[PDB]
Amino acid sequence: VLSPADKTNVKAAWGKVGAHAGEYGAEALERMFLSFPTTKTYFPHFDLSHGSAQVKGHGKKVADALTNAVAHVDDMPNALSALSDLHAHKLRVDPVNFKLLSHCLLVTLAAHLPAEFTPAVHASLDKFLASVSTVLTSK
Amino acid sequence: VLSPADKTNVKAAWGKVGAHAGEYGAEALERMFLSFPTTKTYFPHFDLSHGSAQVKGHGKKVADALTNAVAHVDDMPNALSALSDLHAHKLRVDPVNFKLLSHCLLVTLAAHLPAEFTPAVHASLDKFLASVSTVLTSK
Amino acid sequence: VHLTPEEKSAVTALWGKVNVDEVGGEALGRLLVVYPWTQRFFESFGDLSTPDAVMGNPKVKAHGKKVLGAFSDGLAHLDNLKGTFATLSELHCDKLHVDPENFRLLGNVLVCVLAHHFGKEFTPPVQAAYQKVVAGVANALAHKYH
Amino acid sequence: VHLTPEEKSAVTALWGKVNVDEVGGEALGRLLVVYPWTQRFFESFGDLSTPDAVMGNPKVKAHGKKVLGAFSDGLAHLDNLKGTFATLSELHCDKLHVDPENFRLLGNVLVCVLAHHFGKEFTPPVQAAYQKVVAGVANALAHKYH
Ligand code: HEM
Ligand code: HEM
Ligand code: HEM
Ligand code: HEM
Repeated sequence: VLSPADKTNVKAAWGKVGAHAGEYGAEALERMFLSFPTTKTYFPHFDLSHGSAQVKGHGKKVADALTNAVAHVDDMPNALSALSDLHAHKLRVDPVNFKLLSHCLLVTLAAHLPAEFTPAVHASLDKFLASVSTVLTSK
Repeated sequence: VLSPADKTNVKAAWGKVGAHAGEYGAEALERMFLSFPTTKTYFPHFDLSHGSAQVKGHGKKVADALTNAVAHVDDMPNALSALSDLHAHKLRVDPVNFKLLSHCLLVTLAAHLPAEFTPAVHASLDKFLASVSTVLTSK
Repeated sequence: VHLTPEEKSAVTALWGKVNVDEVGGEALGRLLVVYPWTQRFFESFGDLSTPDAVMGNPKVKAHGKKVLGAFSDGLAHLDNLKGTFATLSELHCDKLHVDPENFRLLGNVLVCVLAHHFGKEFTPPVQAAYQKVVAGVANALAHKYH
Repeated sequence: VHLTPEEKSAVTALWGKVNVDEVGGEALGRLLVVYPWTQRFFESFGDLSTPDAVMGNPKVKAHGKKVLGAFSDGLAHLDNLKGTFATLSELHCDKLHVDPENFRLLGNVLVCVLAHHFGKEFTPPVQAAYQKVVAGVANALAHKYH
């Protein structure tokens, strides 16, 4: 479970990301595609080149889903239900891939929040993303 | 989440194990120790040789914990709370090790329930054990 | 992947009793049922909408045969799994983009199938030797990722 | 672990700017904080009861230095990681019994540390080259398990 300290650390980091969230989501996706090429096959109809409007667009979707999870942190299964259904059933996303994107999301925050990415906040974010990943692979 | 079909499949397999549960738990542990030697370091004060009273004794503990989880399948976090605390905090059991024991628990049921270990029941049991593992690594 | 002579003995003795026309399809089928995301790579096989559908699916059984064929090969070359599986690596890695974790999963599923079919005979030491084997194969099949 | 010349360039250029007395302890510390079970292997280090305690712990910093020392070595022998890490493998595998998954974790943590310290400079292509590297090392360190 996420402690109150975790919830506080995560809400904080989100605060500092501010309006760059969609942009950071896009960068996270690009990092994943380049570092872990197997993930690209889920996006055969995307142009995955740098600056791609489709990757930017999807990054915003992802960041919005994560913000919704933060905003309803105590009720994530319910909040992320439609996305759980989407990822497990229709898309059949391999569970391992959630660890990959999570790692790239952490890398992306690290590269943008010098002050905020302390060891404690790193820990809290990792736990947040693992909780999201758990929900997204529950169906 | 565990579907009603899963709950039905698991309660069934448990039924067939019957009173051999402790014995099967012991065998599962032995399979884990031999197949995955890294796991042995959590039991430095056990004699892990075949026929060991301590391994038999622990196998019963494990099987009893699993039976308690089955019996309170809809409320596993609560049921397994003290064990979650034990494994994560005191013992600091590496999360990977739960996948190893789960696999050995499945192997053990397979080797004992020819009729019951169908593909559907295999699926349901895997999900049950992953749910238990999730709880046990939540703290 | 060095098996002791006793580990080698355990593996080969059991393996000679394996029904090579069935065990492969049993293991693939179970994979697709237990870990449904793997069905992503087999959309062309037809009806995978149920357990019965998957197991009784002729394309599953057929394909499982070749998979088990591959395993039988590695059991013959435990000395050189890398070379044995090189080409299959390129295929699953460079062309299919199957995450290697799934190779470990299929190996574990195969182990459950052997336990199911052999019961008592699939002793804890026999299982331990087989885990050495399926780990060696998964790793070799994954080499075109490293 | 074949890096293209461009991947090689990306890695070495950044690595020359790394503070070898600090980055190692930063990565180990973070490991023990983020994945607390790893503290099982470092009970002798003293106070690990907090993040601040771990990071400011002299034994963490000290040990992290040798870890980063090991990484620097592999960056020198990407051609032969197996041989380079053989002895460390025996130690972590045969003597310590650390599950190899933890090698992958420490590698990813190191990657987060590099991103933290280098910001924009740690571009997605630079990260991709480093993921190739830390995977090659984790795999070599794990060879005494295969
Ligand atoms: C933190 C974890 C994740 C979050 C929050 C997330 C979020 C989302 C959201 C909000 C959508 C809906 C997009 C839309 O309706 O237009 C979506 C779709 C999708 N997701 Fe994810 N996702 C995650 C992990 C993954 C992973 C790991 C993969 C595969 C590597 C993946 C693959 C896809 C694909 C292929 C689509 C359909 C995109 C399209 O066709 O436009 N997701 N995801
Ligand atoms: C299905 C997963 C698991 C279940 C249901 C389970 C169950 C239990 C139970 C009920 C106890 C209490 C024993 C007692 O109070 O005497 C216990 C203790 C313990 N468990 Fe587990 N466990 C699981 C997984 C693991 C794994 C994967 C490991 C490490 C590989 C582990 C290591 C230990 C250790 C070292 C103890 C203390 C034993 C002693 O000192 O007597 N457990 N477990
Ligand atoms: C675990 C060990 C595995 C072995 C030994 C193995 C072996 C094989 C063999 C022998 C073939 C036939 C190649 C040919 O027709 O020339 C094949 C093809 C194929 N494999 Fe596997 N496989 C393994 C795991 C997996 C997994 C886990 C997946 C997906 C989850 C997968 C996906 C596929 C697909 C989609 C094909 C057919 C693609 C094509 O013919 O272009 N394999 N594999
Ligand atoms: C990920 C890559 C890793 C590298 C490159 C690495 C490298 C090293 C090095 C250079 C030493 C010093 C050996 C000596 O004093 O001669 C060492 C010792 C040690 N390592 Fe690691 N390590 C790694 C991961 C890990 C992990 C993940 C753990 C535990 C979670 C671990 C546990 C230990 C322990 C407990 C020692 C000291 C034991 C002793 O001196 O007897 N290592 N390692």
